[PDB]
Amino acid sequence: DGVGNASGDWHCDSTWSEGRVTTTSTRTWVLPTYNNHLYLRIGTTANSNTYNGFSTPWGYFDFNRFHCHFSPRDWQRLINNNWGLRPKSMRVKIFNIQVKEVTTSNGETTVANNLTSTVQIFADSTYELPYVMDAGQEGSFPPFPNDVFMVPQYGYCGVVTGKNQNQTDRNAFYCLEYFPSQMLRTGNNFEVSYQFEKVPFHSMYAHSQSLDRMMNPLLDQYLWHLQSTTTGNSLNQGTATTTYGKITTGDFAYYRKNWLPGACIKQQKFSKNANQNYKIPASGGDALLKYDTHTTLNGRWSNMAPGPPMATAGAGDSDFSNSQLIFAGPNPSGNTTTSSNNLLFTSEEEIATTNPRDTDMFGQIADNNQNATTAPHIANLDAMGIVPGMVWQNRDIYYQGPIWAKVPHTDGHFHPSPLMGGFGLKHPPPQIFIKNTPVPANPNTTFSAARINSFLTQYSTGQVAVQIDWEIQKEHSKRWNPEVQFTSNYGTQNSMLWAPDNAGNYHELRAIGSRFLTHHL
Amino acid sequence: DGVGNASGDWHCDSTWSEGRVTTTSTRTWVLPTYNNHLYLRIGTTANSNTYNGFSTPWGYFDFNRFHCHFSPRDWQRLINNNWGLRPKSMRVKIFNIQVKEVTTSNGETTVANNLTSTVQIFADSTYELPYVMDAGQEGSFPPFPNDVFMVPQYGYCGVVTGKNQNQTDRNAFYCLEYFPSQMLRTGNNFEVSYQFEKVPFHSMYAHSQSLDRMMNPLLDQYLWHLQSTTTGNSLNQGTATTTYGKITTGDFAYYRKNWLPGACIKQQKFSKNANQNYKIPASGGDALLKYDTHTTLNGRWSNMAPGPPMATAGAGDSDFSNSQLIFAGPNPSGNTTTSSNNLLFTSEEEIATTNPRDTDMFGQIADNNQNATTAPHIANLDAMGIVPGMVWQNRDIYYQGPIWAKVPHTDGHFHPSPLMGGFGLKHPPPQIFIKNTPVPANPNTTFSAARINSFLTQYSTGQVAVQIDWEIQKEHSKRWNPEVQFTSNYGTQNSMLWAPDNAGNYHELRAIGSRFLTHHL
Amino acid sequence: GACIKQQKFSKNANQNYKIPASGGDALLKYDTHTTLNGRWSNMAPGPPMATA
Amino acid sequence: SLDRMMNPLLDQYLWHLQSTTTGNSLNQGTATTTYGKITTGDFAYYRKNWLP
Amino acid sequence: ADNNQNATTAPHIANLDAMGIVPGMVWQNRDIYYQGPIWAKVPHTDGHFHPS
Amino acid sequence: ADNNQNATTAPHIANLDAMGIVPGMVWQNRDIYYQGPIWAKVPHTDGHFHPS
Amino acid sequence: WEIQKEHSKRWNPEVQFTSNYGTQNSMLWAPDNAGNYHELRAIGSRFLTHHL
Amino acid sequence: GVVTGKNQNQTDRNAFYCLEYFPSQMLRTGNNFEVSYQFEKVPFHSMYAHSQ
Repeated sequence: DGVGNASGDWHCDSTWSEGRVTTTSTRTWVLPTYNNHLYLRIGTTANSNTYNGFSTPWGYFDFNRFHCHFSPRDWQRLINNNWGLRPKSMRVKIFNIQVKEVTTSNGETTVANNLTSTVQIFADSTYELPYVMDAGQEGSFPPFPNDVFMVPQYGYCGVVTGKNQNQTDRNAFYCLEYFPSQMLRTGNNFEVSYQFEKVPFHSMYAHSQSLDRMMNPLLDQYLWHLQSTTTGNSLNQGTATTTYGKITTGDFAYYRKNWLPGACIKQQKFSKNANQNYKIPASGGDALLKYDTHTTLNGRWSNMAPGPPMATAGAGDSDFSNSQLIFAGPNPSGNTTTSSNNLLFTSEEEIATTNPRDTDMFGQIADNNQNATTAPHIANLDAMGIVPGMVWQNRDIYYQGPIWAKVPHTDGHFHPSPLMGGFGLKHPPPQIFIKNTPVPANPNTTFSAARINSFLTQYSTGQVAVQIDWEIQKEHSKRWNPEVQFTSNYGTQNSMLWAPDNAGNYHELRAIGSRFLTHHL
Repeated sequence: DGVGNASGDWHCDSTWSEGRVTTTSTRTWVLPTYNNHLYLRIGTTANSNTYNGFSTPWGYFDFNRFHCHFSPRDWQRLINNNWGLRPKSMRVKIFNIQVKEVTTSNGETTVANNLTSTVQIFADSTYELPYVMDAGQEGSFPPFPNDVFMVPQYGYCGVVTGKNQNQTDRNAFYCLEYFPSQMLRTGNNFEVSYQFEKVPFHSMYAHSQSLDRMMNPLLDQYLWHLQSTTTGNSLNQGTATTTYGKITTGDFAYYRKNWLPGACIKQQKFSKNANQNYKIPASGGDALLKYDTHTTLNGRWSNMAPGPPMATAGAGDSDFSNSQLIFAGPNPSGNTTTSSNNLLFTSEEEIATTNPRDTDMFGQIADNNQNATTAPHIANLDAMGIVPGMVWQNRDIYYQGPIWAKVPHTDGHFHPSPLMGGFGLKHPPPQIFIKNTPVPANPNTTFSAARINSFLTQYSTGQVAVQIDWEIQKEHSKRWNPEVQFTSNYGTQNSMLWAPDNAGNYHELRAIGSRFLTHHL
Repeated sequence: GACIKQQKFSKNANQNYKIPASGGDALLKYDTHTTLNGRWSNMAPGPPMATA
Repeated sequence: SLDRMMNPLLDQYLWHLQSTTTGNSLNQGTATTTYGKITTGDFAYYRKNWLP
Repeated sequence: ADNNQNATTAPHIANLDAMGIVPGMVWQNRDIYYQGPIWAKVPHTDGHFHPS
Repeated sequence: ADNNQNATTAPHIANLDAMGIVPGMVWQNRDIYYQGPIWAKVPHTDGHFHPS
Repeated sequence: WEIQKEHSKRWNPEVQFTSNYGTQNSMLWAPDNAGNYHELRAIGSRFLTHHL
Repeated sequence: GVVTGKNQNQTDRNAFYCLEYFPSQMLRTGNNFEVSYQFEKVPFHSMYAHSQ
């Protein structure tokens, strides 16, 4: 419409109904000019870290993280009362757009409105561009609604061939100006809608049974087993006798079972105490990248973090592995710290019921055939892939964690649940790209065929609103005794948690999982 | 609509009809940026003065005071002609909104219009936020229609636990961006309507009878009483005789009565003459807070001011108590004065008919059982709560006084009439919040996930209009002789009262109650 | 329920202390009374209470 | 809290007697009636609509 | 009980001679008499409590 | 404050141990407990106050 | 039973009634070794908060 | 229920189940009980051995 009419309103809510919750988030954004209106190819040849790609002039909106859409109170209502969650529909608006001229004259900068400038926006619905939004990276909305955020710069990668960055004929370039975009002046606004595909509910419960205890404790099995090959308590001694017995109540380690625990790949275990670790450098041939479990893709090492879902240490335990996601509090300065008290540790220990431990093993296998002259021998199974009859539990979603990931486009995949948590989606929520339209500066009055390198310095601000419809399963359980609940236990504090501080800073001092309520196997 | 079209008009009126008066007030406001767009938690640990809470970036409109809605002539028409008053409906408009850029270059500031900036507005109709508007505080509209006022900054408190400010798990934080707001550019306007719940009329009359004189002076009672236990005029002397008599006309202190005066809690009495007071310091262990009647809430002292409704001294009397509200004239400088001539004293003395005096007592009680060997003894009743059969009169409303208060949300309450005067309301007129939308400054051209700390300096101005429908009860009394009226008695003046002065200042030099007309019990 | 104590008198003259009808010691003083604008009023009957 | 229901950022327009004397001590100093506006930060002195 | 007792402080009690109404009280009105008044006019006032 | 101070009379305060309800009070009821009673019968009486 | 759901706009998390009991030889709120059912805590109803 | 480590002690995640907390039919000698069920679609078991 006009320059003096607002093209949208501020909406932040959570609306709760039966089997349904709708969240709406509104933020203020600022968009700079990226790469001085240029596409730049980027890439470094650095062993395993070798990459190549392009940084675009464009930018994109990332809401992918849960604390974007929920207050800490709403996250509490969700995880205390409900067994399951999943997204249903989505709507995004971009409005109240303001383009700013910035001028420097005497050495000090002034800002004015440019009323005739445009900003370009398009959503990629058909996924024709590389999808970077699921990578677990910064640029998501700030969790606190009053904070203003910079729109992140868009860029992508391409095939790395070996450890060298040089491109081959299979590398692709993508110009985003080669897409239809809407162009918006201050009166214009943008809107797009999306439908989530049907996906299994996330499990917001922990199991109240163990996979190996699923039996009736009062009863014997009708199955029989070999109890011993000899009399007495000692190995390689006594009389050789095959002793069979009915499998009685009270020895439940010997019970025949229908199901097996899930897959495992062992992780290296580290201590939060510096004195209990061996001394492993960050770089060199002995670098810690070497001694963590890694995968090799085309000759390059990649840390297997988090990896397949596995039980891990408690968040307050001394030991930890790469199977645990780590978040930071405010206290660190400069992206490095020597103290674990400044970090937020994630624990999967809830799934220790159905899942093998991350740092222990799947089990121990008998690797020979014993006989009268051959003693039995066992080896550890450190990594055991999936076998018929296994059941397992996924990693938990976190309030600081990602909501979804895009299932890679491949003909094979197995159990397409993202390993950092959340909802695997063949077609995920689309990326919405935004750039400032270049405004040339004062040109030469004689013609040149050279491209224009000279531009007015500009940036834009505006409002973005995301609405997500969530489907929730309420807990119907018949458990008699009270559940674990997520509560505020923090006690007496100089400054409230989950609130702004003395100086106006909003920090998240805890990591909150979704698993409080329980369910039986 | 547009930038060149006004979105509202100036309306200031009082419209008088039968049983009805409608007031309309229009003011010009200015809204700054508060806390540099931040939420700040605030709190000091100071014994009884310990508090905690948050100051918001937002602001809110307060019309709660009577001189906002009435001219001194309209207040006169009301209180001379009418026995009763109460609000009925309300409508608020906010319009003609102007956002200003302010720039500093050479050391001197310039102001320009920013046509694309917005201001955010919402009314909290469902009372989900702490209601601060009834607290008897500054930020109400100026009584004089030509004056421009700053919009007050919004903030709230929370539970104080003991005398320490530290928060517990019961303290709540409130983000106002977590509410749906309308966003307004210069062409946009805002409107909201409200209905008052049914409330008893305020009594604009004083009683022309005394609670203890309600009898017929010409007649005896048929009741009998014990006149004396002895002959003669002296205590503990004479012959012991039980003497009974009919209760005759002319002794009206002995008459049996159906009703009792209201409740009392004694106040300390102070003199406006410095030499007639004992010397009581402002601070220390002997501080005046100690020797005023106070209440203890969770260990903290609070002055009981005004307290329950009680008769008090005349506004021109030497003595005064905390039961009297005090207003200031212009003369004081620096929020302190040693002279009472600069203040406006409020008097409740009209209610001395039905109410016990604030500084005297409810009465005197017989605290023993006398007998031949035991002399009778009496004690003062300083504080007597309500007993069946009491009747009382509320504190009066003042032209400088608050119109309403929000009845606290609690399961018990008794006679929910605000103690500073006015209309107790379960659902009061809503708070209407307003803030300037942050406009980021020139950002960095490389991405950072840090929040934006850099902002264009802005403020907004505009117009606000409040319309209240009032219901009034006209006086029908059969009194033969003339009433007391509120009049201009001021005599010959160098400068008119209730008018601007030589230099253009508008001051209120008197405090005007509502009680002039009389009514019989 | 609520209470405000009353002075108790005997119908037997010898069991009462000697209280005159008038004066500064007058019986109006030693009965429970209320003060309204400085005046004493006997609190008779007063709030409902069990009695003899 | 019932006694904190106010806005912590704002003063009342009400005035009160702060002290009857100069100095920090009882029964000492010069006898002076000192009045002041009731400022933000002393919330024990605020006039209130409700009682516990 | 008007104090707080402790190992060094003996407990002390005072009489409640006049106690106003508190939440949870129940009471009975005075009786009507054959020689007594039938009605009274409730005073015209904005407050009153249990207008019997 | 149980007296009236003056130049020759120091101020004096007493404790209010029992204070009945006065106009303008607000209060909160006792909480219900999982081991606690659900209801009570309001006594049959002509007066009662806040029958919780 | 009729229940009112909490609609509050509080940003930060509430206090909740939870099982905090930790590691136990015998579960609380469950029968014991010998078949006895005991209640080892007293549970009020007040966890959630509301502003005045 | 969940075994935590090699120790039997329960944690807060252990659940108790009272079966009297379910609706039951009660039967005297003349009464009888009946219930029906539908299997979900499942692959046939293979009752053959492979000849290749």
